[PDB]
Amino acid sequence: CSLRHFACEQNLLSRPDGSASFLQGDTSVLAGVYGPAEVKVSKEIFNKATLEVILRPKIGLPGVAEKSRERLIRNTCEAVVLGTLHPRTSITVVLQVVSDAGSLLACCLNAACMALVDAGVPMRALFCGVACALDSDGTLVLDPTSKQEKEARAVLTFALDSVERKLLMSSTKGLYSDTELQQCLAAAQAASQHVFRFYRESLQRRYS
Amino acid sequence: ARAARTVLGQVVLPGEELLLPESRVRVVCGPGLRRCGDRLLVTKCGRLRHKEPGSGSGGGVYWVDSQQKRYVPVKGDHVIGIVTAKSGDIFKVDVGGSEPASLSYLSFEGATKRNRPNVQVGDLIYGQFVVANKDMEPEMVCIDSCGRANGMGVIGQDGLLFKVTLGLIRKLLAPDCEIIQEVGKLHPLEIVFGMNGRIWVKAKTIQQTLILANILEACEHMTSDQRKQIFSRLAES
Amino acid sequence: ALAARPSAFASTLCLRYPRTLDLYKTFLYSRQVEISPLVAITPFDFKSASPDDIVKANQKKAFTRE
Amino acid sequence: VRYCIPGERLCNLEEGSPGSGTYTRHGYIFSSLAGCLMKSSENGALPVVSVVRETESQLLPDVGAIVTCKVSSINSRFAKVHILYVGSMPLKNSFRGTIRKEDVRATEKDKVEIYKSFRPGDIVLAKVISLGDAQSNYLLTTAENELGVVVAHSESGIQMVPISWCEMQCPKTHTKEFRKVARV
Amino acid sequence: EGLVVRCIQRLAEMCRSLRGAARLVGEPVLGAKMETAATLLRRDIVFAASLYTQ
Repeated sequence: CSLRHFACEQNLLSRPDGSASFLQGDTSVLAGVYGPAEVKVSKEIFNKATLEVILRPKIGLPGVAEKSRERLIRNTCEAVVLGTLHPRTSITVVLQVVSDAGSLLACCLNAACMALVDAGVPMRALFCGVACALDSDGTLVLDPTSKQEKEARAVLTFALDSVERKLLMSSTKGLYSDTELQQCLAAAQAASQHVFRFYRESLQRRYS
Repeated sequence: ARAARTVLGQVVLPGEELLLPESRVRVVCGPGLRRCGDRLLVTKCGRLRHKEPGSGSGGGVYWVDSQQKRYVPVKGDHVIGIVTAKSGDIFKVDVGGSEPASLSYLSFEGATKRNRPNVQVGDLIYGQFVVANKDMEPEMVCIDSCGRANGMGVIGQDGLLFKVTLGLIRKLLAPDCEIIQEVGKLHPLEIVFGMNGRIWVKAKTIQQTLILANILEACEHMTSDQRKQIFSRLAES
Repeated sequence: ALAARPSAFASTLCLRYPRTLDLYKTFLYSRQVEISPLVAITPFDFKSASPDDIVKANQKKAFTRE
Repeated sequence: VRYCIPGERLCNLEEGSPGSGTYTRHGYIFSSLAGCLMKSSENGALPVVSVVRETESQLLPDVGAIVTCKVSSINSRFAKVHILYVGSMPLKNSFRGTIRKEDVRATEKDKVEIYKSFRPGDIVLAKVISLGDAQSNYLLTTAENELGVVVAHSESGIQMVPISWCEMQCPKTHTKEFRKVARV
Repeated sequence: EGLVVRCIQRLAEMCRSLRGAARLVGEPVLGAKMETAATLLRRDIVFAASLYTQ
C-alpha cells in the first residue's frame, strides 16, 4: 500500500475569492469558493449561514448520482465550518471534474478542503479523503485506480477529521464483512497522517 | 498542545490549540482565534502575532494575519464604497460585504433640510463606520468625530480605482513601511487607502497611473533589497 | 344504501400508534455518556413610571399649553 | 351531546339566533362546521346557537387579535417577524408580519429607534391591526403597555430577565442591553 | 447687498418655472440650460435665513 504522486496549486483564478486545484496522480479536480455574501431572502437562516454545493462532471449532464454525491459533500463541510459567526449570508462550493482516473470523491473532498482553507473561512477542524479497495481475496490497496476498481469486489471511501481522526462521511460499494471494514478504517486512519503532513508543508511553503 | 509566547511568528493551522500564559487573563482573542476554557483555538490559517505597546500592562492582543479577499466590516474602519441607490432620505452604498451600508443626507458637512449635498448613483465615497455589529446593516458617517470633514465625503475626479487583497492594504498601513516613499520617488502620487480592499491613485500622466496601478498590486510579494532596487531600476526607463 | 365491513388493506392503513423493567441494555444513558449568580431584582414590577402613561396623563391633566 | 356536519336544520329564527360559524337561509338555521352543538343561554333567553370544533389546528388572523411571534430580521424602519401562536394555541405553519416604525410605543411618536427595540431571535406579544398589502401582509402593532418582547435571549444562550421598562441585564456577565419590555 | 439676495430668490423661481414650460413644449435644449442655471445659482449664503433654523 502506497499513496501515489500528489500535487496541488493555489490561487489559480482571479475572479473567485479562493481557488485550489488538487490532482492526485492522474485524476484531478478544480474548485473555487466565494466568501460570505448576500443570500436570497427565501433561503436565508438566522444564527447560521447556508452551504451550497454543486458538482459538474466532464462528460454529460448531472443526474441523480451527482446530487446524491453532492449531499454527502455538503453535509461533510457543514460539520467543520463555524457558520454561527456569519448569519444571514451564503457560502457556496463548486467542484469541476477535469480528469478521472479512480478515487474521485477523495480528491474532491481534498479539493474542497483546500479551497475552503484558501478562501479564509472559519473552520473547526480539517478533513481528508481516503479510499480503500480490497481485491477478490482480501489484499488491501490504498488509493486505487479504475483498473483495480473494476476488478475489485468492494470499494470504500472515508472522510476523516484532523483532530482525533474520527469518521465523518462513509460511502461504500460492494459487499463485505465487518472485520475488513475495521481493517480498512484503520488503514485510512494510518493514511490520513501523511495527507495532513502534505497540508502543513503546503501552507508552510505558501507563507515563505 | 504548545504554549503561547513561544510560537510567535509561526504558521498555524485550523484546529490547533495553544496555551496562553498561566491566573486567567482578560486578553481578548482576535479575528482568527476563539477562546475556549483556559486555551485558545485556531480557526484561520496565518501567523501568530502579539502587540503590547511599551509597558508591562495590557497591553496585548492575540490575532493571526492571513491573506484573503472577502471583506467583513469592522467598526471604526475607513472604508471606500460606491453609491447604488437614493431611496428615501438615505444613501445606500456598496462597500463589498454581505449587506449595503446606509448614509444620511445630513451626515455630510453643513447639510440641512434645504442645502442637501449632490450625490449621484455610482459614485465613490471616503468615510468611516460607526456601527458594524452583526445585527443590522452597517452604517457609516462621513465627516469627523467633532464635525469638520477631514478629507472625507465624495472623492475622486481624475484618477483610477482598482482593487487589491487585504494583505497589501495591511502591509502598506504600517509605521515602518518604506514602500510609498520609494514608489513616490519615481512617480509623484497621492493615495487614499481603504480597508475594504480598494485603492485610489492619481499620477500625472495616464501612462504613469496605469504603471502604478499594475506595479502596486505586486508589492505584497517580491521582497525588498536583492529584488526591489533592481526591479525599480528596470522599470525606471 | 348499506354500508360495509372493512378488509385487510384498510384495517392496516388505519392504525393508531399511541417502566416495565429493562431490556436493550447497551442503550441506556448512564452507560453511553460553580454558579454564584448574584441575581438582580428578579422581575421589574412596573410599580414605576411607564412613560407612555406618563406623557398621556401629563398632557391631558396639564391642558395648559403655555 | 350531538355533533354536526356542515349543513342541517338546527332552529328557527324565532327559536334562537345564529352564532359563530353558522349561516341561515329561508327562516332556518344551518350548520357550517363539524364541531359540537353549543347553545349559549347567556341572559335574556333565545340562546345564540353556535357550533365549535374546540380543537383548532389552524386559525386565520383577524383585524384585532393577540399573537405570539418571533423576530427574523430587523431594519432601520421595520422588523419582519413570523407569527407563531394565535393568542394561546400553537400554529401548524408560520405566517409573516411587519412592525413599522410607528407601532412600537403607545404614542406613535418620533425617535423610537428600531435597532434597540426588537433584536432578532426574541419572542414578542403583539396585536394585528389590518390585513396588509402585498409587501407587508399583517401590519402588527405593539402600541400598548401589555405588548412587547416577553421572553428574550442572551448573547450566548442564557434565558434573559426583565430589569426595567427599557433596559434588561444579563445574569452571568452583568451586561446592559435595550429592549421593549412588556408587563407580565 | 440686502435686495440682491431677494432678487436672486425671485429669479430662481422663474428659472425653476421655465422647466415646466420647456417640458410642456418638448424642447429640452432650453430645459437643459435652465437646469444648469438652477444648479449654478444655489449658494449657501442664500439659505442662511434665520438663527434657529434647525
